[PDB]
Amino acid sequence: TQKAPSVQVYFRHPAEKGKENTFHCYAESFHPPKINITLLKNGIPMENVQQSDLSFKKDWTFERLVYAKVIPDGAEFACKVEHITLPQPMIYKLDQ
Amino acid sequence: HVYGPLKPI
Amino acid sequence: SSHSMRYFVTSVSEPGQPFSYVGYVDDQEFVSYNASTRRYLPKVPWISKVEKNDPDYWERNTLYAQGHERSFRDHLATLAEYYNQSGGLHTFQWMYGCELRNDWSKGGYYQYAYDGRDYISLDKDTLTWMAADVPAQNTKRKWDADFRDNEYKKTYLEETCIEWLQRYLNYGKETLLRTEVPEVKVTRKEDYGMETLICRVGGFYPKDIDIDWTRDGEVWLQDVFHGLVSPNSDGTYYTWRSVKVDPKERERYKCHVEHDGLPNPVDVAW
Repeated sequence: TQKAPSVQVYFRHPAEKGKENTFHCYAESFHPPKINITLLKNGIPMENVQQSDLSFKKDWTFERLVYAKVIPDGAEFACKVEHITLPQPMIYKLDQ
Repeated sequence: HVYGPLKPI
Repeated sequence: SSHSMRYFVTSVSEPGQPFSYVGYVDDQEFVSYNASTRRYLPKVPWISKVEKNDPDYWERNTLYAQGHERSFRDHLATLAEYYNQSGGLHTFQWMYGCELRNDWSKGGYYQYAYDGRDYISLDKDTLTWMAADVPAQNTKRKWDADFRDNEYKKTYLEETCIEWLQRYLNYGKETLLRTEVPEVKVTRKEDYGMETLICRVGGFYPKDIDIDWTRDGEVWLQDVFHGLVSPNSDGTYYTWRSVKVDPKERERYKCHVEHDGLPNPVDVAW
């Protein structure tokens, strides 16, 4: 009945230095819906962050999208997810 | 359009 | 290849991150009731077209959505009693909507869940309620006997919901029925002694897509993993698919992608 988040991080386009992009962190398949999702650039929370409304699937598990505009350069992007099923916060690093 | 008023459970 | 209108309502009793009410046409969100706003709000430009004929659309939906929020607070309190729970954090969820298929047949559903498990749902075809357990049989009672209200729901699911869905599809056809071409990129991960070939497929719409790694042209699933199909903020989708491939054997593997945006399927190698 408690279910842990399945999480995924990605850019809208494959990165390019100086070319503006959108960084996303997406969580799904979790329960209860309380969840905290923080976009990190080099470990520091990003500013100007947006988050979608809370919806769920036909199996009742919740979904949440979190994103922010950003300009890549050769600087690290990650996502910190906290949830009742996660005893420690879990960081999802974006590669490429 | 949302559904109208609901009844007690 | 059908279309649907879908509402998703979520109520939590002890607080968090704190009511939620979202409306979709074909997984495009078009309205939401911001439990902060206490207003049912537009989420896309095309839904304002409802205002010429129905200038009261936003007030009516707001009053109803507010009504549902108050009802859900009551529901959460009653279910604590039904399940005799002194009281922790609990969840009540409601999903309902209709489906209009391409053959002009239709379907609909109307379902409630307590703490993420089914609680009760309406069977439109028998006009009775399916309780998931013996506490829900309390609810099955009152509701099985409310013949008139049960018919409002059948009418809503079979007619009212379909009529709005058909209005919405015309209102928002330019974005609801668009296609965006997948963007397929193959990368290669480790030099040091097998390689993982990654196929990134992004920027596609609608959501439905067929991605497979092939080997000498044939679909291949050994040592093949895949990501979530996840939404970009511009309403487009993203995912990936990987395969572990062999020394000296890279050229046998291609990432095969089929989608409405591709008149012909694409096959991408490293």
